[PDB]
Amino acid sequence: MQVILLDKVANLGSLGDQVNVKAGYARNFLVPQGKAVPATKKNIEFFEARRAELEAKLAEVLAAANARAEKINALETVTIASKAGDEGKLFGSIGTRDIADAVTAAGVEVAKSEVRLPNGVLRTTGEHEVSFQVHSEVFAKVIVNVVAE
Amino acid sequence: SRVCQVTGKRPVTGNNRSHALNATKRRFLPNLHSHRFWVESEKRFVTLRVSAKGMRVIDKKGIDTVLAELRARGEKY
RNA sequence: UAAGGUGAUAUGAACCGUUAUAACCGGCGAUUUCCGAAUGGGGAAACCCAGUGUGUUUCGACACACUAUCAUUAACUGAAUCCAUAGGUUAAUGAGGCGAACCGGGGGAACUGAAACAUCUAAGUACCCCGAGGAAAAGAAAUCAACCGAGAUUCCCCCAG
RNA sequence: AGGGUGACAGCCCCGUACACAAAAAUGCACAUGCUGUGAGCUCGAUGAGUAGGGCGGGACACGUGGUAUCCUGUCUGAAUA
RNA sequence: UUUUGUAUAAUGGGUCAGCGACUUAUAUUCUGUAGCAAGGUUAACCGAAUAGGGGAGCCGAAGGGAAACCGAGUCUUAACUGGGCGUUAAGUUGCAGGGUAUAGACCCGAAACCCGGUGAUCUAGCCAUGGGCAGGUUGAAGGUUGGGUAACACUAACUGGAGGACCGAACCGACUAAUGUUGAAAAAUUAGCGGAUGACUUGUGGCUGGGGGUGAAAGGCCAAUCAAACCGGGAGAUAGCU
RNA sequence: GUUUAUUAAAAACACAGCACUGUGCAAACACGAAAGUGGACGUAUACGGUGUGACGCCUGCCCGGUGCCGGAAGGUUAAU
RNA sequence: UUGAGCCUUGAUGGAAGUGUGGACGCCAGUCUGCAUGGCUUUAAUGUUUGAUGUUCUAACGUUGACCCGUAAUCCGGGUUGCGGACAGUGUCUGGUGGGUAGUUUGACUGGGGCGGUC
RNA sequence: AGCUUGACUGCGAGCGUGACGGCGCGAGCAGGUGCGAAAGCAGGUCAUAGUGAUCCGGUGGUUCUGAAUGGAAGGGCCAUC
Ligand SMILES: [Mg+2]
Ligand SMILES: [Mg+2]
Ligand SMILES: [Mg+2]
Ligand SMILES: [Mg+2]
Ligand SMILES: [Mg+2]
Ligand SMILES: [Mg+2]
Ligand SMILES: [Mg+2]
Ligand SMILES: [Mg+2]
Ligand SMILES: [Mg+2]
Ligand SMILES: [Mg+2]
Ligand SMILES: [Mg+2]
Ligand SMILES: [Mg+2]
Ligand SMILES: [Mg+2]
Ligand SMILES: [Mg+2]
Ligand SMILES: [Mg+2]
Ligand SMILES: [Mg+2]
Ligand SMILES: [Mg+2]
Ligand SMILES: [Mg+2]
Ligand SMILES: [Mg+2]
Ligand SMILES: [Mg+2]
Ligand SMILES: [Mg+2]
Ligand SMILES: [Mg+2]
Ligand SMILES: [Mg+2]
Ligand SMILES: [Mg+2]
Ligand SMILES: [Mg+2]
Repeated sequence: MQVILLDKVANLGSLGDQVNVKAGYARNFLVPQGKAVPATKKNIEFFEARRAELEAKLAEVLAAANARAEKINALETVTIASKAGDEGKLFGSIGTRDIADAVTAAGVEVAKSEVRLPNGVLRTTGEHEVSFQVHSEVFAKVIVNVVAE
Repeated sequence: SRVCQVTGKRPVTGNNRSHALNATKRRFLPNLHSHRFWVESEKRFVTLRVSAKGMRVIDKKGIDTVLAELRARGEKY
């Protein structure tokens, strides 16, 4: 009585791992009450065709837009800027919709503040290349041109 | 009828044989148990009078298949 | 088929026949009370008592048919529990009991033999029990052989007391 | 051949050898029709709580023996040309 | 007939007639007999059917040794001066007979063991439902009233109607004797006898079944029988006995 | 009161009474391979087993043997 | 909780001063950690493997109560309560076991038994 | 009393005594041994009791056997329990 698992399950559980439990626990509780299944060999592939068509399939299906920054490897046209101030230095900040303004016509248009650098955002030269939230892994690269008027 | 619904197992006859080697007619008879099985395929407890082994069989072949027999054999369940 | 006939003890009576419906023989039909598996219920076999449908210039009542159980199927119904199962009625099919031996299986003695007796024997006999056929069962190698080969099963003669 | 006929019958009677016969119902053969039914080729697949094993019994001419082979009540349990 | 021995007062037989016990099958050996003879003979089956075919096989012509093996020899033992068993006599297949073996094995006969049935119409116990006990005695408790006590106690009449209570027919039993004992009767008759409102008695129907029932217990009773019923089967049990 | 129906009716059996011993109820015990059932529609003032056998006065010693009851050390000890 | 193995972080194989429990410590040491201050002898966990104990519930028991099939003291399904991996049963196994069963329980013998003998 | 292991191994003409199973006596042969200068004597004890068939099984030896073949198990043979 080996059986493979469905839900978690205390001292063995793991949503699909290969256990070997006492027959009773199974034909008396685990199965007929949905939680496991006889390891009927028919099954050890039926529930291994997933461990491959998933943990090696849908974990690769993620990789189709590398870095997401594809042909944007040469920065983007500077429509406007991101502001300035302090007669030479910097003074103004980025409203909850003001890092786009410059790169405001490139990719798809949005407007949200998934802030990444919890600092007072350094006030100097201008053009900088950090990262921003493009996804739970990758990054992106562009610059920032000010406006003289 | 001490008879295992899934394996056919009924009682058999034999001798006892002492040290003296004395034959005495006797019976071996199955370890039966009549257990309440869950089906899910039928949302119900079909409750067969099985012999362990009979049990071990269900535990392998599966109940829908064991109940598949019987149905196909005549038996009630 | 026919010139004789109506079985016997068993005559007699009243009759039927003789060239084709006397009788006799044979094929196929009809009729086939009651009891008996017996099956509408019951029951001390050959008896008692029903329900439902019918049916009568006298449509009271009394005659006629159908109503057992079980199994497979089907239709219609339908709980605890709302679906669903269970249950319920109805219908069509089938079974049921009897009977020689042979046959397959389930179970299985003892006297007796061993010059007592217990392993052993009698014996897988007698006997009970279930099932089937004209036969049954068995059967086309995970069989033998022996370094050559054979080629299912069944039965007979040998091998061999 | 056999039987009967007032005693022992080839030739008295019934028979016998032989040669023939059925409107009907059936048996078995074939030749056909009906309902089925599947045929042939290629490419596959090739019988697991099974084989084996411990325990207890039973079958094998074999009485557990040094005892292979088979069946299985109980507990277990493979390989896959 | 049995016996050391039977006229024996030991068995058996009333008498006649009919019946009534050493068989059959297959092996196996020996004798007789017949064929063929270092050979003899076929089985099943085939069949042109008592022929013929079939020589599968059996016995014999070669023994010794546990055997490997050797071989008119061989085994024994290192080997035997030797020793044991063998070489020197024909077989085989029918037929009849004499024995044996396996079968009921010359015929009849147990008490019994085992299997499967039939019996609680007799009887034991129990269940249901019904019936019966003439007549005559004794006179418990309780009650009433008197007398009694301080009041109870106590006490007398009467009332009452208990009891595996008394006597005694019916009914149920069965202690004694005689008769009977090829009976009137396979357990009685007669004269006496115990119980007789009770653990009583009886009708109808029911339940319990054989290593079982039931038993106020005798091993009693279970259909004229019971230390294990009756019928049928195993079964021609076995019988070193008569 | 019962008994050997058919050779024994008794001093035998039974008896009320006594004791011992089992049983907490799905009781013990009993029929029964089981199911079912009696015990009991009872429940320890009950139900079974055993012996004694109204009643009166009583019922002593013995636990080695046998039997039975209890014992969570050790010795010995089965399948496995 | 507990016997034993493996994996590990602490024992055998960013200095000096103002400060602490346990200890075979060669008999009189030094340590093993505790604060700070410009492959083999040792303790806890993760565990793997058996033993013991609590509890759980989900097999299994219910000769409690109820609902339905059902006008039903059977049965079955369902609900609920109590119990519970115990009890019970199958196989195997040691013990007890005249309750039952099959038998044995010699011969000689101045009858038999006893004695005696073989 | 001295030296010793003849309380040897294979055999055995020929006799006894038994229904039989068996038991007994035995010179002589071969090998090899002890004692004796030698002839020679020794196959237990003056003789006659001091015992237990067969089966099963154990132990040593021994290829005799050994189920396809080679081995092995088991069987035989001799020794002994
Ligand atoms: Mg009728
Ligand atoms: Mg009827
Ligand atoms: Mg006997
Ligand atoms: Mg005998
Ligand atoms: Mg057939
Ligand atoms: Mg295959
Ligand atoms: Mg005399
Ligand atoms: Mg004289
Ligand atoms: Mg005389
Ligand atoms: Mg009566
Ligand atoms: Mg009286
Ligand atoms: Mg009288
Ligand atoms: Mg009187
Ligand atoms: Mg007596
Ligand atoms: Mg009688
Ligand atoms: Mg009889
Ligand atoms: Mg017989
Ligand atoms: Mg006889
Ligand atoms: Mg009296
Ligand atoms: Mg009498
Ligand atoms: Mg008398
Ligand atoms: Mg009592
Ligand atoms: Mg007494
Ligand atoms: Mg006895
Ligand atoms: Mg004698």
